Amino acid sequence: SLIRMGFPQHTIASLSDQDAKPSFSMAEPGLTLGGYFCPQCRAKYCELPVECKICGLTLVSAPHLARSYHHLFPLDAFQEIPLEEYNGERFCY
Amino acid sequence: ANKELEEKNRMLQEDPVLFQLYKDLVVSQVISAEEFWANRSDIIESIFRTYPAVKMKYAENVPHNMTEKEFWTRFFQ
Amino acid sequence: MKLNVDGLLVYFPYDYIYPEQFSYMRELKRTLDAKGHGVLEMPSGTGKTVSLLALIMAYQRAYPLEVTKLIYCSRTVPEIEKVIEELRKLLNFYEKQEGEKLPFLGLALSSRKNLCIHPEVTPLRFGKDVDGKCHSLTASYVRAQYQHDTSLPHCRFYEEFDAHGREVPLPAGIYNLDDLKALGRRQGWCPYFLARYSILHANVVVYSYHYLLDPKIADLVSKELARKAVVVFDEAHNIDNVCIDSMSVNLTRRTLDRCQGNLETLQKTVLRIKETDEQRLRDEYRRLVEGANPVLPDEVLQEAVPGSIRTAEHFLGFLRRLLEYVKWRLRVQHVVQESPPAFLSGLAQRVCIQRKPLRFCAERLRSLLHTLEITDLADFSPLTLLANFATLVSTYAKGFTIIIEPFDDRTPTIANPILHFSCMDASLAIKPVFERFQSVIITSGTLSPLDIYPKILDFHPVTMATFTMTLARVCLCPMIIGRGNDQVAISSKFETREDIAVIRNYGNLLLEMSAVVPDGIVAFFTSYQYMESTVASWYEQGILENIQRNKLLFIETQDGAETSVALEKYQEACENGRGAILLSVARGKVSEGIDFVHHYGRAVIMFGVPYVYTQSRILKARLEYLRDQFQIRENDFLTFDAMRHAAQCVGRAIRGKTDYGLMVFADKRFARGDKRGKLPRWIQEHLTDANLNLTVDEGVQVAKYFLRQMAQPF
Amino acid sequence: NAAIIKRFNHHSAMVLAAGLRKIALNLKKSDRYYHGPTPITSQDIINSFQSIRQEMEAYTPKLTQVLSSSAASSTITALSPGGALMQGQMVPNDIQSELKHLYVAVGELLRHFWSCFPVNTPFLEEKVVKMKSNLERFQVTKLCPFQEKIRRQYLSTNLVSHIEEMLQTAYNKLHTWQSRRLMKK
Ligand code: SF4
Ligand SMILES: [Zn+2]
Repeated sequence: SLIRMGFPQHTIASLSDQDAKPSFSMAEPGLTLGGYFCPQCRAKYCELPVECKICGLTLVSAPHLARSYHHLFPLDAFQEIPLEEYNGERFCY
Repeated sequence: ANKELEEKNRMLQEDPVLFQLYKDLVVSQVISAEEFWANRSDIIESIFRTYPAVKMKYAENVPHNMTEKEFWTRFFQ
Repeated sequence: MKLNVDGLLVYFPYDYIYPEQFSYMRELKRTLDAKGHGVLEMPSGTGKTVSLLALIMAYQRAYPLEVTKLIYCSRTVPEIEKVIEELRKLLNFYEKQEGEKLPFLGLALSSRKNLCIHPEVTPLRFGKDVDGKCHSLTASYVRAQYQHDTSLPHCRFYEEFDAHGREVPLPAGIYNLDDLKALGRRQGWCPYFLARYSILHANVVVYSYHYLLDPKIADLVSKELARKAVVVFDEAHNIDNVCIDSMSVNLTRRTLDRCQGNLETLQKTVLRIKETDEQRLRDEYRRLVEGANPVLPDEVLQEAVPGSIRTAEHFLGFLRRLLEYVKWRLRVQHVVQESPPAFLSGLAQRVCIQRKPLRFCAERLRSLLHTLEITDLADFSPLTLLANFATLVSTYAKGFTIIIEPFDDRTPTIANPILHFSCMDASLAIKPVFERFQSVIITSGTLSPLDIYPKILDFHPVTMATFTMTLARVCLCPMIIGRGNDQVAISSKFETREDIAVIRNYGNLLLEMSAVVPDGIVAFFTSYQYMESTVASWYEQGILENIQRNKLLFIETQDGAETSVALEKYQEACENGRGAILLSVARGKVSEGIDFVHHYGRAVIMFGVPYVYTQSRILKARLEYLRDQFQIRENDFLTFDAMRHAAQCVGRAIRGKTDYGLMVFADKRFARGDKRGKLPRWIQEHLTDANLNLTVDEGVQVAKYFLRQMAQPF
Repeated sequence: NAAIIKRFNHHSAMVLAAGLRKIALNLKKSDRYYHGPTPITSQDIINSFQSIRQEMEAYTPKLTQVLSSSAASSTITALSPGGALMQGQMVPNDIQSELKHLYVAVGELLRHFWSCFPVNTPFLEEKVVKMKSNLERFQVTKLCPFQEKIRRQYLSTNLVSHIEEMLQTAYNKLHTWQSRRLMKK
C-alpha cells in the first residue's frame, strides 16, 4: 500500500534571535529558536522523523528514507579466493 | 460504578493543566465540553475467584460483624 | 528410494533414512533367510514399523511362495490404527513406484465393541454388552426368526453380508477400522464378520496380542492355512505377563453369588423348556453322546464325549456340586495356600467330581447354553468363567496353581474371599505360535536383555541384536541421579523409601525439574500408597505448593475416567501457557496405555527402582516357579521385571517424529553395574558417567543445558 | 487423605476450566532510486587536462611564497565575530504558563478537529463530525482572540502569533475543504 507522507524543512531565526518566532516544542517544553514545521499542524518540532501529533501523518527528512534503500539494493556477494591465486595485488584494494 | 464522574477526580490529581483546561474550557465556554468524554485480601479474592464453592459461599455468607481472617480459617481449617 | 538391502533392492518412500534402519532390516532378514524365529530391539516405532513393512513386503513380493501372509501384532488399537495407515502409505508409494495396482490386501481386526455398525448396539459402549447383543443378533435362533420374516430386530448387515458379502470377497487395498466401518456401512455388511472373512483372502492382518494369545480368537485367525506365514510382535516386551494373565482366571465371592443367580436363571429356563418342549433340544444329545469359546489351546482341546454329564439335570447337578465345593473351598477361613493338584484331588475327594467329565464343562455349557436359546451371555458370563476355570483346572495345571485368598486384592482384608488359578509360564501357552508358524519375530523397545526371553519362552533365536538410534544429534538424553543435594543417597531401598529426606529430595528435584522442563513433564511412583504418602508429605511442606505454583499438577488413580479427564486436562494445560505435571504409578494402566510425544511428557521422572511387593502370593508363585522350573534366580527375574517395567514406562518418551525427550532416574541403583547391564543398549550407551551419578542439582543443570542444545534445528 | 489429591486436582481442573471462556523482489525502473530528490566545450576538457599537466611542473614551493600575513589576516578577520564569515528570549514569564495553557488547549482541540478532517468520508456520521468540528472551530475562534488580546495588551512587545497561525490555517483548510466539498457535491 501507498502512504501519504510529509517532508517539512527545518527553519531557524534569521540572525541571533532576530525575526524569530517564539514558540515551544511539541515534544516542560523549552522555547524553540528553530525547528521543523507541518503544512497542516503549523506546530514547530525539534526532532524528526515523527508522526503528526494532530494530522496523524508522518513527517520525515529525505535522507531517512535513503537509509533504508540498502534493503532495496542488496549487495551481491563477492566470490571467495582464499588462496593467493597468483593475484599480483599484494595490497588489498 | 460512577466511573464517568470518577474519571474527573482521577484526572484532578494526575494532571493539573489537563484538568485546568477541562475546567477553563467550560468556565470560559470555549466549546461545548460534554462531547469530551465521547472521544476519551488477595488470599480470599484469589480463592473466591478460583473456586465455585467459595464463590457461592462468600456471596451468601459474606463477612458481617466478623473478621475476614475468620472466613479464611473456615475454609482452610 | 531403492534400498540396497542384503537380500534384494527394497523400494522405500522417504528419500532419506537413518543408518540403523538398514541394519535392522538386513538383520531381521536373517529370520526369513534362516526360516526361523528371533528377537531384536529398536527404539523408534515408526522407523522400525515402516522398515519392517518394506522389508517383509519386498521379501513377500520376492518370495510369495515362501511366505503367504504377514501377521503383525501391536500393543493397542490406537497404535494399530496408525500402523495400518502407515501400511496404506507404503502401499500408496509402492503403487506409485510400480505405476499400477497389484493384487494385495491388508486389514486391521478389532473386537465388536469398536468394529460394529448396528444401530441397536451402537448406543452400547461396554464391550461385553456389544458382544452379547451382537452374538444374540447373529444367533441361529434370531437368524431362523429372521428367515421366518416375522417382526424382528435383526442385523441386516449380517444377513446381507452372509448372502452377498460372503459371495464376493474384497479384491485389494488397505482398510482401516474407521474405513472398514464406513465400507461396511456403504456395503451394508458387518465390518467384524467381513474382516474376519477377509482374513481368508488377505495378505496382511493386524490385531493386538490378545487376538493371538487367547486361543478362542487366535484359533479362528491362526488357522492351519497360515502354516507358512510370518507373525511379528512389534511391542510385546511384556508378552510373558500378557500371556500368563490371559491364561490366569480370578474367582470371587460375588462371582459365585452371580453364578448362583445365573444357575437359578438356568433352572428357570430348563423349567420353561421342559414345560414347552425338551425333545427338540435332545437333538443335541445325539451328537453329544456321539462326540464365546473355551480358552483351551488347539492341542489341549478335544471333541471327546462329555462323560457322565449327558443331561441338563446331570450338568446342572454337576455344576451345583462344583459351585458348592468352590464356594466351600473359597469361603474357608485360612492362610493363603497353593493347591495345584490338591484342589483337583480335593474336588474328587470332597465332592467326588472327576476331572474327566469336568474337562467338558465349558464344552457342555456352550452346547447346553446354545440349545437353551438364552437371551445373551453378558449376564451368564460369571457362570461361563466358572465353567471355563473348571475345565481348565481339570484338564491341566502343570503351568498353573490354585491360590485361595480370604480377601479381595488391593485391600488388606475384606470379607470377600477370592481364588486365583494363577498361570506361571508363557512358553507352554505360547507354544502353538512358534510350533505352527515358520517364523516369529519378537521386536520391542525398552527391551531388557534378550537372553532371559529364551528361558521364559521356548524359542531358538536366529537373531540377537540390540539396535540404538542413529542421528546427527542426541535427541534422547538418559540420566541417573543417585544423590540428593542434601549429600544423602537417593536410593529407594525398602526401608529408606519412606525416609523424609529422600521424599524431600524427590520433591525438590521435581520442583526444580518441573520449573525448568518446558510444557509437559511426567513422574512415575512405585505405588499409590507411597505416592499419596509422598504427596501428603509434600503438602505438609511447601514443596507441593511451590510445585503447583510453578506449574499445574495432576495425579493418576485407578479410575480410568478420572485419569482420562485429568490426562486430557494435563494435555490441554500443556497446549496452553499453563502447562501441567502428571504424577502416576509405574504399574498403573495409564502408564501402559499413554504414549508420550513432544510437549506431552517431554521429560519422564522415575522415582526409585519399581519393585513390586515381594510378599504378594502372585509374585511368590511366579518367582518360585521360574526358579524351580526355568532356574532363574529370584532377585535376577525380580530385577529384570523392575528394569523392564521402568524402561517401558520411561522409554515411551521417544516414539517417533524425531522429537527430543529427557529420561531422569532418581536412584543410584540404576547406576549399579548389573542394573546398567540390564538396561537396554540404546539407553545404556547414551548413559555415561557424567550423567550416571548426578546430584539433583547436576541433573537440573545438565537438563537445562540439554534443552538449550535441543531447541535449535538439526 | 485422598481428598488432598482430589482437591489439588480439582483446583488444577478449575484453574483450567476458568482459563477456558465459554514474494521475490521486483523492479522496472531502478535508476530513479540512484538520484532521489536530487535535480539535474569538449575542447575545454582537453585544454584543462593539458594546461593542468603543465601546471604540475612546479611542486614543493616556499611556504612564505605560498601564503602571506595579509591573506591570512583577511581570513582571521573574516572569521572574527564582526567579520564576513562569522554569523554569531524568556523576557515574559507569566506568559510562559499562559502559553502552555494555550498550547495544551489548542493541541487538545486540534486533535479532535483534525481527527476526521483530511479524509473525505461522504457519509452522514462522518460528515456530521466535520460540521461539528467546524462549529467547534467557530467556538474556539471566539475565546482564542480574547486570550490573544490579553497577551497583546500585557506584552505589547515580542508578539506570539504562532499559536494564532494554527487557528488561521485551520480556517484556510476549513474554507478550502468547505468550498471543495460544495464544489464536488
Ligand atoms: S452382526 Fe455386524 S453389525 Fe450386527 S452387531 Fe454384529 S458386528 Fe455389529
Ligand atoms: Zn500535521
